[PDB]
Amino acid sequence: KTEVVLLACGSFNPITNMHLRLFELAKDYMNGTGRYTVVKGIISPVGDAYKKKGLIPAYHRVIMAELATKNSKWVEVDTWESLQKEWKETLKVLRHHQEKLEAVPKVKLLCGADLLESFAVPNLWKSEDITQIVANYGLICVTRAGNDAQKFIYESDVLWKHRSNIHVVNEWIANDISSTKIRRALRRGQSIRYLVPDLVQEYIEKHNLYSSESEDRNAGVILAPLQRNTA
Amino acid sequence: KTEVVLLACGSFNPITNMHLRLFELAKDYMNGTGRYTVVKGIISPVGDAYKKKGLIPAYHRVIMAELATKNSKWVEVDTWESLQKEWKETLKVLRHHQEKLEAAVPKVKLLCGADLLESFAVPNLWKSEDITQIVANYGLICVTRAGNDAQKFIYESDVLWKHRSNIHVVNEWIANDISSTKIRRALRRGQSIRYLVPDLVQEYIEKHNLYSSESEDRNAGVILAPLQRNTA
Amino acid sequence: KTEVVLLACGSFNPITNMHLRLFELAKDYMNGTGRYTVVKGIISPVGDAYKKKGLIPAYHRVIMAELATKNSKWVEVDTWESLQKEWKETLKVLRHHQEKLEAVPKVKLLCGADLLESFAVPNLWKSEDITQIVANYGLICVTRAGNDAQKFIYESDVLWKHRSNIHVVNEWIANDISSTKIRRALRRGQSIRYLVPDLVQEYIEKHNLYSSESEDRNAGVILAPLQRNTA
Amino acid sequence: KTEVVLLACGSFNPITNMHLRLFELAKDYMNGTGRYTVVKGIISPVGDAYKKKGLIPAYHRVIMAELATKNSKWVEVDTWESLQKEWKETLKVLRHHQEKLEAAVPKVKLLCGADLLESFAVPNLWKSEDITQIVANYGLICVTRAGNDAQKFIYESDVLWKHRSNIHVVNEWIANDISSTKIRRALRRGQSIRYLVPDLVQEYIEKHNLYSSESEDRNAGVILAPLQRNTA
Amino acid sequence: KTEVVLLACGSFNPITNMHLRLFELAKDYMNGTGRYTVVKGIISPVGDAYKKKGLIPAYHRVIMAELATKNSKWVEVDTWESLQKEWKETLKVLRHHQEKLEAVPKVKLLCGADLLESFAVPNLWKSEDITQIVANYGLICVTRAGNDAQKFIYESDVLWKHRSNIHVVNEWIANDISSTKIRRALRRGQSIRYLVPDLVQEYIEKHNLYSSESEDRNAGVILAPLQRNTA
Amino acid sequence: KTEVVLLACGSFNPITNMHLRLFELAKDYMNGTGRYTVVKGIISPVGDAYKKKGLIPAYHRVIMAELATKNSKWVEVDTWESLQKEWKETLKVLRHHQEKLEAVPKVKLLCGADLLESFAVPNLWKSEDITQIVANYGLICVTRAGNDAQKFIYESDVLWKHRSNIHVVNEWIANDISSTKIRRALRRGQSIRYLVPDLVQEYIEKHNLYSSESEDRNAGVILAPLQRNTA
Ligand SMILES: NC(=O)c1ccc[n+]([C@@H]2O[C@H](COP(=O)([O-])OP(=O)(O)OC[C@H]3O[C@@H](n4cnc5c(N)ncnc54)[C@H](O)[C@@H]3O)[C@@H](O)[C@H]2O)c1
Ligand SMILES: NC(=O)c1ccc[n+]([C@@H]2O[C@H](COP(=O)([O-])OP(=O)(O)OC[C@H]3O[C@@H](n4cnc5c(N)ncnc54)[C@H](O)[C@@H]3O)[C@@H](O)[C@H]2O)c1
Ligand SMILES: NC(=O)c1ccc[n+]([C@@H]2O[C@H](COP(=O)([O-])OP(=O)(O)OC[C@H]3O[C@@H](n4cnc5c(N)ncnc54)[C@H](O)[C@@H]3O)[C@@H](O)[C@H]2O)c1
Ligand SMILES: NC(=O)c1ccc[n+]([C@@H]2O[C@H](COP(=O)([O-])OP(=O)(O)OC[C@H]3O[C@@H](n4cnc5c(N)ncnc54)[C@H](O)[C@@H]3O)[C@@H](O)[C@H]2O)c1
Ligand SMILES: NC(=O)c1ccc[n+]([C@@H]2O[C@H](COP(=O)([O-])OP(=O)(O)OC[C@H]3O[C@@H](n4cnc5c(N)ncnc54)[C@H](O)[C@@H]3O)[C@@H](O)[C@H]2O)c1
Ligand SMILES: NC(=O)c1ccc[n+]([C@@H]2O[C@H](COP(=O)([O-])OP(=O)(O)OC[C@H]3O[C@@H](n4cnc5c(N)ncnc54)[C@H](O)[C@@H]3O)[C@@H](O)[C@H]2O)c1
Ligand SMILES: [Xe]
Ligand SMILES: [Xe]
Ligand SMILES: [Xe]
Ligand SMILES: [Xe]
Ligand SMILES: [Xe]
Ligand SMILES: [Xe]
Ligand SMILES: [Xe]
Ligand SMILES: [Xe]
Ligand SMILES: [Xe]
Ligand SMILES: [Xe]
Ligand SMILES: [Xe]
Ligand SMILES: [Xe]
Ligand SMILES: [Xe]
Ligand SMILES: [Xe]
Ligand SMILES: [Xe]
Repeated sequence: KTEVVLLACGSFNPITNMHLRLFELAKDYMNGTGRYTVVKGIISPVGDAYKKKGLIPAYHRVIMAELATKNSKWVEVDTWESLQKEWKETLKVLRHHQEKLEAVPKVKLLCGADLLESFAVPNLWKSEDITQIVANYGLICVTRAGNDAQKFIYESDVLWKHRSNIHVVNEWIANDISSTKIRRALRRGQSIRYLVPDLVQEYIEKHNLYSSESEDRNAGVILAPLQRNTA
Repeated sequence: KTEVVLLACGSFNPITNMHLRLFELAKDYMNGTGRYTVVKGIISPVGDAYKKKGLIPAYHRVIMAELATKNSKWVEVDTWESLQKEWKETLKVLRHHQEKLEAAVPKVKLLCGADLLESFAVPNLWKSEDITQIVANYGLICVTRAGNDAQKFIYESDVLWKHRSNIHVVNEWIANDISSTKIRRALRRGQSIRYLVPDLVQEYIEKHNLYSSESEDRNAGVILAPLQRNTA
Repeated sequence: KTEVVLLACGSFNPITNMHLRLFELAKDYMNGTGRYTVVKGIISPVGDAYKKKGLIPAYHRVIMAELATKNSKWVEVDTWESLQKEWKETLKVLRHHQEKLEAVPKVKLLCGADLLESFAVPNLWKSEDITQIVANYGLICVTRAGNDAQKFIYESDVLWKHRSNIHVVNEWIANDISSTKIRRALRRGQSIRYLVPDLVQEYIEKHNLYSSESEDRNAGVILAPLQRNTA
Repeated sequence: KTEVVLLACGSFNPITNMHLRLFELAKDYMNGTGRYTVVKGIISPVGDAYKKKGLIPAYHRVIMAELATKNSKWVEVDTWESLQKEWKETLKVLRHHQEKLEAAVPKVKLLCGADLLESFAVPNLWKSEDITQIVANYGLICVTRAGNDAQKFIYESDVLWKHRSNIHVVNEWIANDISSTKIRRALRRGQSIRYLVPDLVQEYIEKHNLYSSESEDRNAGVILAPLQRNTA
Repeated sequence: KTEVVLLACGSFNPITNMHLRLFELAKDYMNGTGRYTVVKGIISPVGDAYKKKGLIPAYHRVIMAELATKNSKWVEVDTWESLQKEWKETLKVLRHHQEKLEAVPKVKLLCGADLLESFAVPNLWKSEDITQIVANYGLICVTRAGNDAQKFIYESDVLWKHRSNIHVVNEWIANDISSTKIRRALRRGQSIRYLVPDLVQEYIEKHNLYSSESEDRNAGVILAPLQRNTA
Repeated sequence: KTEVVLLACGSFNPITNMHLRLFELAKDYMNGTGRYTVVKGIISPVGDAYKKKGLIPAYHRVIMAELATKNSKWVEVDTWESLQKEWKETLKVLRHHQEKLEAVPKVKLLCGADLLESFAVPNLWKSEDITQIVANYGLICVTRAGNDAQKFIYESDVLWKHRSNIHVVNEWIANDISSTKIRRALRRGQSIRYLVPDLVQEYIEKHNLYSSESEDRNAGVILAPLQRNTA
């Protein structure tokens, strides 16, 4: 039994019952195989240097993530990436956490099908990064469209070559709570109770974090990866 | 502005984040129209006499229902229906809760999902005069991710179309079908249901080891009360 | 009860039973809610300055629309828009009619999901026009794809905000009869009997209205709204 | 070039613009093949003994069809079927018309939609030899918005496939689904059906209040003539 | 590395390129996992006592299967099952082959989604049988409807419990050369060249194997398993 | 009864069972109408000047095609195109074969829906060519998506006008053995047995024809037709 640490890189703008649900799913799955033992889950909010449209301050995303995991036994938040001045490629974030653990459980990227399929977006990922991520760390991709993910893997010689290191976990409970729809809801003043944890909902309301204004941040700006990989 | 009470009659076996979500959605919709003011939400678990397959004992359901709403300022649980000896037609439950409020009165509206609305078509499941009285004298607030289907269903029925002003279809754009069936199945397999139900409900289920192959077989082969009654 | 005037701006190239049907449905719906009284329907053909491809001359489209409503006891044609020298924004046509009335029924725009959704085409509609149209006048969107329309409304903050003034009318008897299909059938010599009013059909035949030639009109030209919100 | 007569057997309860289009489309298609010449169209309302649910008196349906075709240069109404005390099988109506033409003779083909074609699979509705003789000795011109389905249906039936040269599937690219059922529903609800049926038909219907809750109940609980007779 | 024998029970009425393809796919998948070595493939035609409608005599089906595998280096036909007088439960056919080997490679059932899904048909399979098959042997399900097969496994407690002994193999190159379609094609005189091995094709033509008559076989008769488990 | 010659122009990179099926289907269909007699089938591999990505040498494609039709009674391979130093438009290939016959059966282009639909790709086919192909020769289009091909025809005035020369043939036994998927399987060391003829699979295996390298042939080069028609 290989000891494993699930590392989820994402914006968590805001984290929702779905992001937490991701970790629960992956763990049951990996433990389920019998060849693994999930020892820890790490949430690592992206730094504001990412420049994603509508992205609020990493400070709030970390806090929410922390509040969301306050009662979680095995999942926690790591603020290293967010406190970085420069936007860090996910490969580097994976590396950092592997090297950290050697101061040995293997670190795997926890993600959804959107992330996996974004590999095809021109210039979004350095192709070597793709190879090294799946080759040297591996993905645990959770999804409600298991077949599209499986099809995407089958259509890429690189992903197919390292398929033993890419695990597609089916989500049979059609979870669709996206960050975007949560933000839309708040702007219109609708309830989001039961879509995010109580403390996260309470934290958000109290400070009216999301608004038309916030949704506008980085508007007109190129996504970090895109700028760096074209420049 | 009309004050209104949303009454959700269901099995809640078990209740999940989605049932709680149904109430939040319906209240936002109603208050948002500008002509209503939602004052209270009432969860009324069905009596064990319903005989639905896999239906665990009514008392546990009420508790999880109460646990899930312990921190709910406006939604509460009512045990009147579950305490009755014979299975209770939804129309009577609605009536009971309306008479009860008249003691300037708020109106009780049946809160439900599309499946319940559409079940009106199952032969011998609902007495036709009951449907008529429900939509005419109380009304339905139907939450669902299949809006056209609910609208179509209503459109295909003369009685529903006729009382269409008393039937409100509320769209759930943030789909999340956390159904009881899938929760029960996850539990039978020792999978986590954390974040699918409120923490206290999860824990309650844990401790009492509520769901299993055994519980799921309850009533196996027994005809559903309504069907049994309405056919006799 | 609020009196209302249904106004439909469009090309009507050519008007079909579908357009007339649109008015009947919107009227039934608005009078059905119990809180409106539809006192009139107005068809306003777009001027040739619109420059849409295949658009035949305005006078032909006005006459056909007039022939079509000759036997309507409540729907009529208004030629203001079509007589202006420069193409006119729909907000301007709505405003013209609302004022002409105040010389009071409320003018509401009658349209299909199509136009509703063109609100998203880059540079087709000025964002303030949309806000003013939905907030100050109103929209009655008649369509077969009700969920698509509802969804479109849900996905936009302005529309959602003024949703109380937007009405989606389900067309349960799915009819299509698009102008494009009618011109296509005419080019092929196929029968359009029962798809348009006999008088319109007879006129189309008398003047041999539609052909490959007519179809090339404004070929290459940039649609007025676009030329204007760009240029 | 083979001269053809398009015969449409149906309830026409009531006739709508869709039934008229049907003839237009089929005529264009047959003439467009370069191998046929459509000389006449025939609308044949079914007699009351068919016993279909909601079927109003035959005499009215006949009058509506005549009103509907008053301005048609080539489609006409035949009452033979409406005057039969015992419901007649479509194969018999086809034979009746062909024998009539015989009195260089045009061939009678059945004009219908996908619904009638696929109804061939309903248990007991059509005697198997009837299906065989109709497709082998007369022919079908099936108009539909679902061409692949109709082809699939044909492909899945040894008899249909065998005689596929006599079954013409005609694509309806301008979708039209003005069903009689949706027309009656509209009328019961006091909705406008203008532009969905010809003006004279709408006017006749409105003048005599032909469609209502009561008319819709006609023959409720009764078994459709073909089914009763083929199960006897 | 576990050695495995893929056993496929079926009617093979007639066998086709797709049944052969099934074995190739399963083999590539199982060997590809890096923890299996497929040492043999076994085609076990069903006996005539099965009474399935349209089912021609076993001797013709066995012979066609041998002609089909004459040129296979690893797939062969086993006639045991078909030589029995009473129709044999698939679990028994499996137990048989496993014991015959123990005279050790593990035998697994090779099948398509249909068979897997027919596990839900009332009275078709004894539930103890379903449990012993997946628990004691294994199922390699090859299919175009991967997610459906997966959903079906997810919806059954028995199958889910032993999911580790069940492998859904995706068939990215869609094939649907069903026997039913082959028979239908033969009845109408259509070519089946390139859908079945040339020798099978030649055999079918020489003995005029399929027709309306043959299709009538067992018409009205109750399929053996239903008869048994029911009476 | 008009005699007809089926001419399939294509890359055949490599030829598969599906291309062979195309001929069987088309022939059963045309002879089935009762008004045509299919006298011959011609497979015509494109020349290397076509420059399609992943196209291996013409000599090999021609050999695989010869190997595949060795035992065919009526389908042969014509090498004219493969020997052209300049890529030839399909209209010319049709004209080459038609005059050759006039040295009288009519040659018709056999193809699938992809090819037919490619008629709409900007600059791929000269409009006059499309016209002449369907006006003067004819297309027999075999496909799993008949309505899509029928709709494509209905939406084009030229195709519709000569619809009597375009025969859509339904493929009820769904088969999608694309060359792209065959090459994918080969690069991955997967079996392609029973998807292509035995001799073809053996020739491919013996020469390692398909690989990552072969797949890069012509990368970045513009397809002959596009280059020529844009120039
Ligand atoms: N290294 C690179 O080149 C590169 C390029 C682009 C992005 N990235 C990284 O990718 C991340 C982008 O994250 P994001 O903006 O989408 O974060 P997010 O907050 O939207 O989502 C976090 C994770 O949840 C998954 N997810 C979302 N909805 C889901 C659902 N319903 N079911 C299952 N999974 C679901 C997402 O696919 C993702 O893996 C960042 O960490 C970024 O740095 C890296
Ligand atoms: N009076 C009668 O004749 C009659 C006949 C049948 C049933 N009933 C009543 O109907 C109820 C049946 O309840 P049940 O067994 O389905 O309860 P349930 O616990 O499964 O569901 C509770 C409610 O949740 C809604 N819901 C579930 N998933 C949803 C989703 N994804 N989106 C939106 N809404 C969703 C359901 O429609 C229902 O209204 C009982 O109270 C019963 O007594 C009455
Ligand atoms: N003010 C602006 O910025 C702006 C920009 C673009 C367009 N416009 C206006 O929009 C109009 C464009 O009209 P068009 O060319 O599409 O007119 P049209 O003749 O094609 O159609 C007229 C109306 O019918 C509706 N319709 C058509 N088929 C329908 C169906 N099956 N169901 C329901 N509705 C259906 C259309 O959506 C539209 O509202 C013009 O008046 C133009 O000036 C205004
Ligand atoms: N001989 C027999 O055994 C047998 C058995 C059953 C029915 N029938 C005959 O079938 C007829 C039943 O007619 P009905 O009740 O359905 O009549 P109807 O008035 O509803 O329909 C008339 C025709 O319109 C076609 N149609 C409907 N919608 C269409 C659309 N959108 N596009 C194209 N075509 C469309 C229908 O398929 C039908 O052929 C009667 O003549 C009856 O006697 C005969
Ligand atoms: N033990 C029991 O209770 C029980 C009950 C019913 C059936 N059975 C057994 O099941 C078998 C039934 O076989 P059949 O008549 O369906 O066999 P078949 O000849 O049609 O097919 C043989 C195999 O091919 C698979 N297959 C067919 N087309 C496929 C495709 N396109 N993709 C992938 N796989 C495909 C089928 O699922 C099957 O496993 C018999 O051996 C029978 O005895 C056992
Ligand atoms: N004259 C011109 O302007 C012009 C322009 C482009 C292409 N072309 C010609 O078109 C051909 C292009 O061939 P290709 O590279 O696509 O050939 P290919 O080898 O991929 O396939 C050959 C044929 O098989 C058909 N086919 C493939 N999969 C099928 C399936 N599942 N079902 C049914 N049919 C199927 C294709 O549609 C095609 O007609 C060449 O001959 C080329 O010269 C001519
Ligand atoms: Xe999730
Ligand atoms: Xe609920
Ligand atoms: Xe919900
Ligand atoms: Xe309109
Ligand atoms: Xe319409
Ligand atoms: Xe007029
Ligand atoms: Xe918008
Ligand atoms: Xe029609
Ligand atoms: Xe009669
Ligand atoms: Xe049939
Ligand atoms: Xe297969
Ligand atoms: Xe198989
Ligand atoms: Xe094919
Ligand atoms: Xe060449
Ligand atoms: Xe085209």
